[PDB]
Amino acid sequence: QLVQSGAEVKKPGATVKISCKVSGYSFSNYYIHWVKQAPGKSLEWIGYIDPFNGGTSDNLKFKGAATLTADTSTDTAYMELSSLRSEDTAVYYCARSEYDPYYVMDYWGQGTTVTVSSAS
Amino acid sequence: NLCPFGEVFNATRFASVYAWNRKRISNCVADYSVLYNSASFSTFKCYGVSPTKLNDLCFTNVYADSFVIRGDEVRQIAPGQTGKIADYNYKLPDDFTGCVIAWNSNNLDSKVGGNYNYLYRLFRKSNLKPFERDISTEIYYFPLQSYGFQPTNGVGYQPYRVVVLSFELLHAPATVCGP
Amino acid sequence: IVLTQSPFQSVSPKEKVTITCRASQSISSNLHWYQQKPDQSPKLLIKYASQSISGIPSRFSGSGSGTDFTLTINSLEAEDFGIYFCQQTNFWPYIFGQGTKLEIL
Repeated sequence: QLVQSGAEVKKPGATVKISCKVSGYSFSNYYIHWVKQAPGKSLEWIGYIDPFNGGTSDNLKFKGAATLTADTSTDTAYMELSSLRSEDTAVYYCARSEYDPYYVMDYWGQGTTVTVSSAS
Repeated sequence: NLCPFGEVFNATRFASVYAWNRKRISNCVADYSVLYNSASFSTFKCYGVSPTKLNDLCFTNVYADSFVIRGDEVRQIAPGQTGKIADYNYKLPDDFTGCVIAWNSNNLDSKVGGNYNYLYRLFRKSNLKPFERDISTEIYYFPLQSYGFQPTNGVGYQPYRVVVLSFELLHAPATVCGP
Repeated sequence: IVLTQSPFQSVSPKEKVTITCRASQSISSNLHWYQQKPDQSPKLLIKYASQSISGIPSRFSGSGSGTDFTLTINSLEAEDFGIYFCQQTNFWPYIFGQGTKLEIL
């Protein structure tokens, strides 16, 4: 099971970091996908991190500098999204992944919206 | 100018896991944008740098490598692993900055009955150190056994051509990364 | 690797209702399919487009050839339908088609 942070809202221009903690198996030996879920629209893949190395195969489609880091101490992955902006007020999901090319996202985080407005 | 990534990605043949195509490269400008607009691989896992970032970062030398593995076995290629390919045939250095590409090889490296020309090195007197190459068949028998590449086998036992990059700006000069 | 499977669904329930994953030129044997519920983190239903993972009632089967695949929800009721997304594979940006919402009488 995966656990995200709560729902959040921010300003344009700056950045944000979100997290996801894991339970029930060997974290360090299982990928973690990060997937954006649009506002009232379809899906879009944004990347994934291996827990053990910076296996940050990063879809280009949006280059908002969507950096992935992680930590095997607390068993928590961090998604550092930069250039917060209109196209980003969506629900991001960590996701459990196969360790190599059997990729499937079946176990997820709660899903967290990152709203973008003109102010708080 | 450029320098031809084609001859490793867009080539025809493939080198083995112990005899793998090592290729230092430099004095270039490289359109990684081509690597992106290909959209043909299976995995493009990039360590220590993000694909957009390796574009706009200094590169002195490269260490491109071309070979093949059996599908599942691509899991072995990562810092800190064990297995035939993971240790007894190669090892990903732990001071790394380059990054890895891999994809199926069905209608190039497979056929009915399968292919045999690819040979691993199943044993070794020494698990190949980071990036080293024991192109012999030393005893531990000669351990180089082939892999079957069948359309009906497991997909993790389908053949996957791997091409690795390994960057090195130790103190060597400029002339890479393009723009 | 663009996918355009099925805009949405409108059909009497309990029928063998098909959603047609029309894959682009890229014929990738692998795939996946996930069930989404309103404001609910979806879950993958069809693994590899042919194998069943543990915990799925057999109401919806998955199949297909080469590029073009399909998911036939057999005898679906008013208890199960939501959105159903298709999940591409090996081709590097693992794109997800615009999904299959399921509405029924």
